Amino acid sequence: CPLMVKVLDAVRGSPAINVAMHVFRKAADDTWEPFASGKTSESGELHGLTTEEEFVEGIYKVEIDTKSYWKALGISPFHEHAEVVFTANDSGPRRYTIAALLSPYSYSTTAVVTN
Amino acid sequence: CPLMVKVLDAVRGSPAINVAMHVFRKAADDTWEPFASGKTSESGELHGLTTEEEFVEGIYKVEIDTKSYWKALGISPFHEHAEVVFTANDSGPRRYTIAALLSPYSYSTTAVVTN
Amino acid sequence: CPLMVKVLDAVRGSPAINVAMHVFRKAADDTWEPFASGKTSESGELHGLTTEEEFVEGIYKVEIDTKSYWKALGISPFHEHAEVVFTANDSGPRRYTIAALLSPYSYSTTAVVTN
Amino acid sequence: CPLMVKVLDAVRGSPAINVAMHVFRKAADDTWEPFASGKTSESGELHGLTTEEEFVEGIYKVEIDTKSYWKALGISPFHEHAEVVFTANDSGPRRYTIAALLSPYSYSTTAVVTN
Ligand SMILES: O=C(O)c1ccc2nc(-c3cc(Cl)cc(Cl)c3)oc2c1
Ligand SMILES: O=C(O)c1ccc2nc(-c3cc(Cl)cc(Cl)c3)oc2c1
Repeated sequence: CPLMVKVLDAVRGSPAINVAMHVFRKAADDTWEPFASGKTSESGELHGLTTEEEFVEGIYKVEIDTKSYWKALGISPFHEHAEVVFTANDSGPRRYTIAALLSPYSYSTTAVVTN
Repeated sequence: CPLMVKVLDAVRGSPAINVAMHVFRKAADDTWEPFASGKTSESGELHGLTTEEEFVEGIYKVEIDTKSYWKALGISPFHEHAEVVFTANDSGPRRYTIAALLSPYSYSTTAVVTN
Repeated sequence: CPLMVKVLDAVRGSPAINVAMHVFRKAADDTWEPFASGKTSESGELHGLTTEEEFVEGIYKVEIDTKSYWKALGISPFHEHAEVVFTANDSGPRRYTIAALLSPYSYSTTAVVTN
Repeated sequence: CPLMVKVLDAVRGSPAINVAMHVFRKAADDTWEPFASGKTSESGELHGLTTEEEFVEGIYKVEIDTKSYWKALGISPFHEHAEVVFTANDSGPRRYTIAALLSPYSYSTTAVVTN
């Protein structure tokens, strides 16, 4: 699993469950092409987005649908979504975890890149 | 001043100075139209992006060019930029402060919205 | 003003108003001695805690009473308080802004240190 | 495992390895009594701090030695340590994960409390 996403909720103190997300890869014409998508599990995780063969170097965007998550909880949010845009770089063996911590008017995101 | 941006550096413990950013507004055709741009001052603030008249209801995107900021400090960071996407002025005019706190592999953002 | 505190609320998207906090300074006997206290204003800021003369070198602790803040908003939060412990003025006088961003189960803090 | 700690590094984009931490429980005389301690693993985790029988309701403090972590990396940090102070409450079956994301001048912490 070269790419996985972990989403946490700072209001409930829990994983953020059933959060939809879309992953895009930047194409040659500078447009965002759909690459992978899914919904977070009961543990706030989304595994199986891609494979080592498919996940080549390039610029990727992970769009997390935070607005729909907060609306389903009956809480007024600020953001339309949270976006994480990064370049995947082959240095040596790398596994990427994108983590996000959500609040109605704020979000934080970090990357955990390991061998 | 209805839209202000404050950027802080979590490595140095300082305002993030000379950070470029571009603001876009979603048009009727679902494309991102350029709206305003500028760079942060010595206090890490960017003022005067727009006016109460021009800042109508809409979906806005603030793209903070964090990769250029870190590269100039000798750090190869994870993200291409930090993006803040939100609906503005849909319940009438509000004043928005978008704040961002930057690290090489992480960022946080929050909004302060006043009437 | 050599020591200022700014507190924001990530649920409401507003300054965190009327937040109490207590500042302590470590004494020679390794105990926390009371140093200053106050509460945040309508802008979420607390100014005038100390003076350049009184704010000598030392280890300081800023204890922000976040549990009382959330309880008054109808939220039973996770933390008792948010604590910020740091050495100040060990390379000469500096001006410190301690910022905190609050959610019911999370908090973030940063410092802006200027000469 | 009723209590575990996850520490991440926002400068390196990695787990924070070999971070020492101390857990204390508030005693009747309002003093902090040592309860458990250890150092984070290669995954930034610290497991086996306590057991379900020992981890009773009370006020706990997790002190993360961030200063020594940054000094070992040759980076000047702001904080002496990061403190997380909370009440453990029996509602139903609960497992607590305290997570922290570290930068030299900032830290963020959240709680993930699950069944
Ligand atoms: O000193 C001021 O005036 C000032 C203004 C805006 C501010 N936003 C923060 C802040 C933002 C994020 Cl996203 C996370 C954290 Cl920990 C802190 O600190 C501020 C300080
Ligand atoms: O319990 C786990 O396994 C687990 C994994 C990844 C995690 N990422 C965080 C985290 C992320 C941000 Cl952006 C801000 C903060 Cl305060 C915390 O906490 C985690 C916990």
